Amino acid sequence: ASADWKPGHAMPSLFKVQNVNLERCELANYKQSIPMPRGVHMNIAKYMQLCQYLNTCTLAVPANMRVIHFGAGSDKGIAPGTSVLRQWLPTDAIIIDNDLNEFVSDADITLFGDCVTVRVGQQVDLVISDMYDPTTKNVTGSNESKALFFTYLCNLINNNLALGGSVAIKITEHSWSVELYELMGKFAWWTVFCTNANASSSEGFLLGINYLGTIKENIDGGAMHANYIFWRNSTPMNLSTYSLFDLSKFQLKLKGTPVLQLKESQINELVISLLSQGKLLIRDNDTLSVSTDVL
Amino acid sequence: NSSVLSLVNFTVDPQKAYLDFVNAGGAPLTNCVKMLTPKTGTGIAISVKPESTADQETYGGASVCLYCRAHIEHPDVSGVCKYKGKFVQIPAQCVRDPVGFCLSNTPCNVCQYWIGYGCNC
Ligand SMILES: C[n+]1cn([C@@H]2O[C@H](COP(=O)(O)OP(=O)(O)OP(=O)(O)OC[C@H]3O[C@@H](n4cnc5c(=O)[nH]c(N)nc54)[C@H](O)[C@@H]3O)[C@@H](O)[C@H]2O)c2nc(N)[nH]c(=O)c21
Ligand SMILES: Nc1ncnc2c1ncn2[C@@H]1O[C@H](C[C@@H](N)CC[C@H](N)C(=O)O)[C@@H](O)[C@H]1O
Ligand SMILES: [Zn+2]
Ligand SMILES: [Zn+2]
Repeated sequence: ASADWKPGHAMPSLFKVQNVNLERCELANYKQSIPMPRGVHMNIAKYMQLCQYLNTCTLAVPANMRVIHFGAGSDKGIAPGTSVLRQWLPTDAIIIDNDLNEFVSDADITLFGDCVTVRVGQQVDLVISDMYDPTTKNVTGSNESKALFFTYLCNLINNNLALGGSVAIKITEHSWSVELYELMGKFAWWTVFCTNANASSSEGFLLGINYLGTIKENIDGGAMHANYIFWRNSTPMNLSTYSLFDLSKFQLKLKGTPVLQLKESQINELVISLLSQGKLLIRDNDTLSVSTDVL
Repeated sequence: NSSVLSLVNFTVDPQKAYLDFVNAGGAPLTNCVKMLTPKTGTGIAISVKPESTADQETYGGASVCLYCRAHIEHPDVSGVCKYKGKFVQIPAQCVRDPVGFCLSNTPCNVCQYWIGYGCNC
């Protein structure tokens, strides 16, 4: 099927507008595994498909692009996702990655420890999170909004994300946050994206495209997660990596997006329109300083 | 992995200890980060983006560096790893042990291709 050649599935407005109770997620192919092309790690394909989808989005892509990647490490002590980001992003992009446990990576800066220890001195352009807390597997009682690392990420979106910047944050059926869904309403556009390489998981990447710093859509976060699960329960997704068969255009377009400093007073309709089309970032243009704090 | 990695911490010559280990039948270090690429690159050894030809595979550089993978001191006089943050092209006939391939070989300082596997100087 055509969808098997796409990098994955994006939550459609058909399901965003629903009004339903939160139900258990029941995927027909749950936990099936796709053999991997060339035997690369599964996360190579997953991250490549997320990048391919973001290639269709209005991402801001400036010189010296500031990218932070949380949950970058593995039990194997390596970071396949970070290498994919290095392959995808402009060569002058700055990649900072982080994980609770020690690992080695191709990032420019690597920080170990809880993401709460990561001090972002200046605003960034793109946040990727693959964090997941193992205690989420200990499902007891009802599936309520989680705190965990989501408190940190929500504060980061409100304070340390450039206007025009974007986020891709991994959620699952039980690993999710009301507050993060509501913050998607402060972007020009948003969705949940599910890779074909991991279609048999309730994993999705909650995507916020072009941060506006103001409410564009009023979202009820609890109801929206219920809509996400309703979508997953209604939508056949077959495991596939066919989208990776042709990689001639995989690299992120070198858009040259300008970075401007503006006071809030000066943000008019022209500026908002440029932000919403991926044509402008607003933040400092100093040197980025990201370090480990002592808490 | 946990063994050969443990091993190169009990010696003053990690490169020799790794190579002797795999030359004597020991299992190469696994979990090197092999990328998926259009095999349409220039074929040079170390590159800012993947450059595999049809006869090569590309790996993330940190993952094929013994010193990175074992978290030990790099030997370069600059202190800067030659691989980390870049991509490393490995001949397809050598993918059984990318770490050992890198320990065993040097890119041409003039043409940047692997001596013996691409350099035509
Ligand atoms: C969707 N679904 C959930 N359950 C049930 O509800 C529980 C919580 O789900 P959950 O929110 O983990 O989501 P899953 O998709 O398992 O995530 P899955 O793909 O595992 O997780 C994605 C991420 O999990 C992460 N993960 C698992 N172990 C660890 C760990 O030890 N440490 C860390 N950091 N991450 C882990 C890993 O990062 C992976 O990429 C599940 O365990 C099932 O009991 C389902 N049961 C049935 N029968 N059918 C289903 O369709 C179904
Ligand atoms: N609070 C946290 N701060 C930093 N990392 C976290 C936190 N919670 C979970 N993680 C990391 O989330 C990661 C989840 C991994 N599955 C992600 C990496 C994935 N295996 C890969 O393809 O690279 C684990 O390595 C965790 O240590
Ligand atoms: Zn190294
Ligand atoms: Zn030469």
